[PDB]
Amino acid sequence: FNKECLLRYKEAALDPNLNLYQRIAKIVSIDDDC
Amino acid sequence: FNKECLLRYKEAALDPNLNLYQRIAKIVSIDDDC
Amino acid sequence: HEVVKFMDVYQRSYCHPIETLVDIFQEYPDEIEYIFKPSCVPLMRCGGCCNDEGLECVPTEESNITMQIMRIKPHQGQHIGEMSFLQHNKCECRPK
Amino acid sequence: HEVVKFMDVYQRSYCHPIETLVDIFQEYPDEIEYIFKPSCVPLMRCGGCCNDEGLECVPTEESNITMQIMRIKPHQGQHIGEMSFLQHNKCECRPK
Repeated sequence: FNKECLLRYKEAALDPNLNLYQRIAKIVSIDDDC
Repeated sequence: FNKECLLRYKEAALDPNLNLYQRIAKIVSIDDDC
Repeated sequence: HEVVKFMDVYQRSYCHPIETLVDIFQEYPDEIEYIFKPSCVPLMRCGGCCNDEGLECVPTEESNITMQIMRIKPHQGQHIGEMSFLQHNKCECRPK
Repeated sequence: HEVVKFMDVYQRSYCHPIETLVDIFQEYPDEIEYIFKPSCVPLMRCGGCCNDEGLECVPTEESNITMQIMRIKPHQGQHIGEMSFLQHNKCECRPK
């Protein structure tokens, strides 16, 4: 855990197919769990 | 007096030949005396 | 040469509607169980000086603008909703 | 239709250098026996949100700008002089 959280955030930045809304939204999800 | 001060301010606005600097500057003078 | 001339400076700083960044919670203070994204919004609001201590810059004409803000309810999900804000269309310098 | 879309709003409100109107006496606090005209100036300064309470918007690159301000000495005359101010060229969101 935590290690997992960083990875989750990192992937969010890393993904080229999320547009701004998709990206902002996924961050919010990572926040809920983390 | 005072009556004079209003007139002085009024003329400042009224004059079409003062440009912004000339106009702002004259106001400062009216302030010194008034 | 590369200095802003008085007349240019004086005009640009004088009281007028300027794009100001306003915080949403500060405008919607009743919405306590909501985080917003973006947490602030760009609004046209009065700003600038009147160049006199007897005068203050105030709005004379206001209109509305609506924006799609993300409304986040911590640990309970999120949705995009419309929210409406006041914008200042015209500013005057008037006595304090 | 006439509502600002999330992606548009979110980008425009996000931390960046924005034309801010800064008071001169607040930047030159030592100059006590001087009124200035204009009393404030338009400067590029950081503004906007980071959309997280762990982050704050800060300047990473600053430069100077010089403007001709009227320097008024009450009841003793006036002259236009150059005065120099700090401008923010670049802003980052970084941890508080």
